[PDB]
Amino acid sequence: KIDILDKGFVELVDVMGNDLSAVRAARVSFDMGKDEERDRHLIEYLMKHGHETPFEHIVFTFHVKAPIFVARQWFRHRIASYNELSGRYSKLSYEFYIPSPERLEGYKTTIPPERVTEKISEIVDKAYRTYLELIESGVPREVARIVLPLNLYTRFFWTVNARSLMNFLNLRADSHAQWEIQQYALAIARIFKEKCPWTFEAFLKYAYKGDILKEV
Amino acid sequence: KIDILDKGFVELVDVMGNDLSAVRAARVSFDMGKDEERDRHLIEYLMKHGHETPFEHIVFTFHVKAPIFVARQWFRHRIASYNELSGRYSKLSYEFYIPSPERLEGYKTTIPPERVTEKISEIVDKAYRTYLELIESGVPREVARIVLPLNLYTRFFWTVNARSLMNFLNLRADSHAQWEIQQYALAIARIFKEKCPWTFEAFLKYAYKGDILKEV
Amino acid sequence: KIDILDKGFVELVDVMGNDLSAVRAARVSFDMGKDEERDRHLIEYLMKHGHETPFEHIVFTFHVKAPIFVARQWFRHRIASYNELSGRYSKLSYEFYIPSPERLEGYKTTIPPERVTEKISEIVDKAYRTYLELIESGVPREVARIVLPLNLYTRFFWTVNARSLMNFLNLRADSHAQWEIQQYALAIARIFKEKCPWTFEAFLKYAYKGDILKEV
Amino acid sequence: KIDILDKGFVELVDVMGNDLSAVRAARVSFDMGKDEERDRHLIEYLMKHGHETPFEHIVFTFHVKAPIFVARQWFRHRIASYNELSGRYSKLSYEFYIPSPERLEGYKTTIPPERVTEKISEIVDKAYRTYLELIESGVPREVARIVLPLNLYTRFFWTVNARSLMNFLNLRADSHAQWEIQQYALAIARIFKEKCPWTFEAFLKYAYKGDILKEV
Ligand SMILES: Cc1cc2nc3c(=O)[nH]c(=O)nc-3n(C[C@H](O)[C@H](O)[C@H](O)COP(=O)(O)OP(=O)(O)OC[C@H]3O[C@@H](n4cnc5c(N)ncnc54)[C@H](O)[C@@H]3O)c2cc1C
Ligand SMILES: Cc1cc2nc3c(=O)[nH]c(=O)nc-3n(C[C@H](O)[C@H](O)[C@H](O)COP(=O)(O)OP(=O)(O)OC[C@H]3O[C@@H](n4cnc5c(N)ncnc54)[C@H](O)[C@@H]3O)c2cc1C
Ligand SMILES: Cc1cc2nc3c(=O)[nH]c(=O)nc-3n(C[C@H](O)[C@H](O)[C@H](O)COP(=O)(O)OP(=O)(O)OC[C@H]3O[C@@H](n4cnc5c(N)ncnc54)[C@H](O)[C@@H]3O)c2cc1C
Ligand SMILES: Cc1cc2nc3c(=O)[nH]c(=O)nc-3n(C[C@H](O)[C@H](O)[C@H](O)COP(=O)(O)OP(=O)(O)OC[C@H]3O[C@@H](n4cnc5c(N)ncnc54)[C@H](O)[C@@H]3O)c2cc1C
Ligand SMILES: Cc1cc2nc3c(=O)[nH]c(=O)nc-3n(C[C@H](O)[C@H](O)[C@H](O)CO)c2cc1C
Ligand SMILES: Cc1cc2nc3c(=O)[nH]c(=O)nc-3n(C[C@H](O)[C@H](O)[C@H](O)CO)c2cc1C
Ligand SMILES: Cc1cc2nc3c(=O)[nH]c(=O)nc-3n(C[C@H](O)[C@H](O)[C@H](O)CO)c2cc1C
Ligand SMILES: Cc1cc2nc3c(=O)[nH]c(=O)nc-3n(C[C@H](O)[C@H](O)[C@H](O)CO)c2cc1C
Ligand SMILES: O=c1ccn([C@H]2C[C@H](O)[C@@H](COS(=O)(=O)O)O2)c(=O)[nH]1
Ligand SMILES: O=c1ccn([C@H]2C[C@H](O)[C@@H](COS(=O)(=O)O)O2)c(=O)[nH]1
Ligand SMILES: O=c1ccn([C@H]2C[C@H](O)[C@@H](COS(=O)(=O)O)O2)c(=O)[nH]1
Ligand SMILES: O=c1ccn([C@H]2C[C@H](O)[C@@H](COS(=O)(=O)O)O2)c(=O)[nH]1
Repeated sequence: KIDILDKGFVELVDVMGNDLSAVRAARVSFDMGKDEERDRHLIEYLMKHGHETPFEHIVFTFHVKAPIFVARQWFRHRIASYNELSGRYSKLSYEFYIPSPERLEGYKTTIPPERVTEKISEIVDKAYRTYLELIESGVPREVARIVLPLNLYTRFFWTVNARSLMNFLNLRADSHAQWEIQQYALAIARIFKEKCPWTFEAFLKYAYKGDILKEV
Repeated sequence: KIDILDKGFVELVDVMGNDLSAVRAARVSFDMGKDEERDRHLIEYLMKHGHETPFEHIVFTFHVKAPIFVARQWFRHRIASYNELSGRYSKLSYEFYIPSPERLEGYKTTIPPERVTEKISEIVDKAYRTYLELIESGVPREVARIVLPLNLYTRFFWTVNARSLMNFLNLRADSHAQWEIQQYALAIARIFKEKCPWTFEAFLKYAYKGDILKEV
Repeated sequence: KIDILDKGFVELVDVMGNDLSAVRAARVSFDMGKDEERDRHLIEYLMKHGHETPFEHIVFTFHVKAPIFVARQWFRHRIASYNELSGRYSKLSYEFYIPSPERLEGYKTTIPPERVTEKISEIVDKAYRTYLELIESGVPREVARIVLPLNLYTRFFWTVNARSLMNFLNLRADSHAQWEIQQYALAIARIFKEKCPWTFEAFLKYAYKGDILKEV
Repeated sequence: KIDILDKGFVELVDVMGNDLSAVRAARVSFDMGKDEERDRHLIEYLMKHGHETPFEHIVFTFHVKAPIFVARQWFRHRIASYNELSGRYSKLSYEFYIPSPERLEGYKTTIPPERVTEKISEIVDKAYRTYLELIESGVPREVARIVLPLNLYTRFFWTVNARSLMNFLNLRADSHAQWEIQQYALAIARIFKEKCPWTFEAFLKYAYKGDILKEV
């Protein structure tokens, strides 16, 4: 479990396989016996020559807590499975992403960073109070919730194979992606590296297209 | 172009094929010649016996304007293509879905429907004014936008084949789906029926799983 | 490992999760604690009301040995991952599916079933001898192999989630599917039932569309 | 319609959109008005920076006649739609790919190229005669067909968007792909270039990974 932003997290729930799962699929192997030099070279060969289907046989399930504006970017990754909390069927919790003053580093703002912080807190507080007043007046939850801002936290389970995960890292562990999702992608990368060190290193060396994971 | 909700729309931008596209794919036909009785029966046979791959050769592109809370449900349909306006790269417009008083029919509310309406307007107005104040103070748009509520309108192009479209109609043209997306699904159905009448009628008769399209 | 046909097999290589994986994803649960009555009812509710995305969080990897004509049907299942032996990069083994005389039960043939059996053996033997003569004359393997018949055995790893697996069972564990792939689908079903008994029983009761698994 | 190999073909059956379809989707444009300089630069920007989702809004349907060994490679492309002739439900035609003597250029063979050619013809003739004898004895077609070699011609309709098509060209219009499928990929490229010249040129310049289309 890795903490992200002020109240977010990424947690690994389950994993199928490891580096050897890709090697075994690539060879269609009967062997369930590790030979680092040979297996590692095959992983590098596959990665450097674009043969990534074998990495689809490694699968992760994560539990993620993130603001809706981050989730909407994340859920654009179609080659994966999602299940998310419903604001139709339950009351949504009072939890919002409030950027730290540091979030505005490099931006000259005509009001102080601390005042930006508090103005965001103020509007989310008003919006949640309206949500609650609507709920408490008998407005159905599926309608009441529409006044809640995009920095509201949500949670989801994400099941994804290592190939689609690498695509996600190319796009999201990268400076062009929004900073907030970058932070999530760094945590995803860290877990991927822990479970699949040979694949991760080969990925970085041969296939990774982004500009942050080689710098951290 | 069909108007939906207070400010939304669905518009057909382009289409490839028609009922005969499915028949020709099913037969792997060299013929590019219509025989209603024969072609229509083949469509019904395919539909009633679950052989839906031939309908994937009919493709639509729609332009949709809908609130974000509707779009987030819609974008869960992974077997399709989407491109959506960015709140990272442009200023988002002042346009929100405000439910009509009629939206609360059947719900006894402890405040009048008209007061629910105005309370929703009030909070979206405050949130947008905060968004603008943040933008105008030099806060990057990608951060400023997080205070905007889920009833903010967005727009997207949606490219989808008739098989995935039929899945969308099963799930969204149905009473269990949120009323707001139901309204969009009715418009999608109407366009589908216009362009593919034989497939649509066969769908309704043999494969449609929902409970509204047989009643309208 | 389950033997299929004369020389085929299905073997489970790895699995992620079990019945509880779907329940936990459906609830977006922090709990990693089994409550049969409650969890089983949720599985049945999901299955009977068409909410099958939670079953995507259960994943299998199988190693399959089957004739090419069976593999070509199987590989039409796009929502899954495959890696297969290459006849471009290695010599293919002398192993063919020869139907038993029993395979023709119900068919009056103008030559005896045993003679059908031997005529199939004879032609595959001639084709393989030609393949070998071409290989041994320096014809590249990728070209030599084109003379080999469709009953040649191949092997592949198949990674598939429980939702796509259930689709596969609907279509292939069914009398309309070719008998030879039916036999494979029965083995897949047996493994699925072993690992996911609650999901399998709910599937049979509420969602399974075929006509053999309720009869065996 | 483009002839391929000795008896194969690729034919465009239908297309949705053109270069402007991608531009319009990328901008979520209301405009249905061409501005070459501006639209072409946007296409290049998208292509060079990996933003390829807009090209998914361009869709093709092809009719392809190819040998089974080519089709089995082609059908590995999961992000597309296929419908193919059935050897379960109809008699398969006597049509086989026979390599020309030129196919063996660069390979020293211990029998003459012309003799390789005739040995392939001989075995396919024997296999087809066996197929026919089995059919004519009352063996079901789905069983009789298993003796037919992989160079048997088949036909299919293929519906694919420009993004998946570009992936197909990266992998198949390339020297590592089997020569026979390369020839098909060259024809696909030619049609793609005809219908989408700006996208094709941008693809070649910025995203194409193979080593033949820049040389022809
Ligand atoms: C910096 C940045 C800015 C962005 N800006 C915008 C924006 O302004 N508007 C917007 O709408 N989106 C935007 N996106 C989202 C982007 O367009 C993709 O939806 C997202 O990056 C997921 O990428 P993907 O399609 O590769 O992932 P997945 O959907 O997981 O697809 C994985 C791979 O499968 C293939 N694939 C899956 N489905 C299909 C298909 N139907 N056809 C062809 N290939 C398929 C592709 O090879 C793809 O790479 C942005 C993303 C980034 C990183
Ligand atoms: C009434 C209702 C309530 C809902 N409540 C919730 C909720 O509380 N939480 C929540 O997160 N979502 C919820 N959803 C969304 C739902 O779980 C699906 O994401 C959505 O309905 C799209 O369905 P789909 O997967 O069939 O569509 P698509 O993603 O377009 O898939 C089309 C078909 O392709 C197949 N498919 C595609 N990808 C895969 C894959 N990876 N594995 C296996 N098969 C695949 C399936 O056969 C699927 O039917 C709800 C939907 C409805 C209609
Ligand atoms: C009895 C029988 C006879 C058959 N005869 C023929 C034949 O004569 N010719 C022939 O070519 N094939 C034939 N097939 C194969 C059949 O057309 C399908 O390719 C196969 O059954 C796989 O089904 P699927 O598409 O549901 O599986 P998958 O490809 O695994 O798809 C799973 C689900 O995802 C969705 N999905 C995936 N991709 C797409 C997409 N691109 N668009 C929309 N939805 C998508 C659908 O909801 C689908 O049900 C036959 C199959 C059977 C069982
Ligand atoms: C030279 C060469 C040699 C080959 N040798 C072999 C071999 O020996 N054995 C063998 O079995 N195959 C072999 N193949 C086939 C290869 O492994 C792929 O199946 C094929 O090239 C299609 O590529 P694709 O997966 O990118 O295409 P598609 O299946 O069309 O996928 C398009 C894109 O969508 C994404 N995608 C789709 N589905 C998934 C998923 N489930 N998970 C993650 N991402 C997904 C990926 O981004 C992918 O690039 C070979 C191919 C080539 C070109
Ligand atoms: C997806 C995939 C693609 C492959 N592509 C090639 C290839 O282009 N050339 C090759 O000689 N072997 C290929 N192989 C076989 C094998 O991995 C490789 O030849 C050697 O193992 C490298 O040591 C491939 C295997 C797989 C699973
Ligand atoms: C996807 C698909 C599935 C088919 N399934 C069957 C089948 O189960 N049985 C059959 O006799 N013909 C099948 N056919 C062939 C054909 O459509 C059908 O036999 C007749 O055309 C019905 O008039 C199929 C064709 C396609 C494209
Ligand atoms: C994919 C999915 C779909 C759901 N659909 C519904 C629904 O249509 N109605 C509902 O009341 N709850 C729905 N729920 C919530 C929940 O599973 C259900 O209300 C109760 O748990 C049943 O006991 C859904 C949950 C998921 C994960
Ligand atoms: C899929 C997609 C990705 C985009 N990515 C970026 C980006 O990384 N940076 C950016 O400034 N604009 C991006 N844009 C917006 C726009 O195309 C671009 O800023 C200008 O139009 C370039 O002239 C993107 C648009 C789309 C549809
Ligand atoms: O960095 C980005 C920018 C946009 N998008 C997608 C997500 C959503 O469907 C749409 C608008 O996203 S927004 O730009 O973050 O508002 O485009 C992303 O997925 N990532
Ligand atoms: O009717 C529904 C309910 C939920 N969902 C999906 C959309 C979103 O990813 C998540 C939460 O949606 S919400 O319930 O409308 O808040 O679940 C849907 O797609 N449709
Ligand atoms: O039962 C069937 C019949 C056909 N097919 C697909 C497989 C192949 O791509 C094509 C022809 O298959 S054959 O009918 O077994 O020759 O259609 C299947 O996938 N299953
Ligand atoms: O060039 C290649 C080599 C292999 N394959 C796939 C196709 C088939 O499912 C399997 C074996 O193909 S074969 O090598 O052409 O026999 O791997 C390809 O798709 N392309």
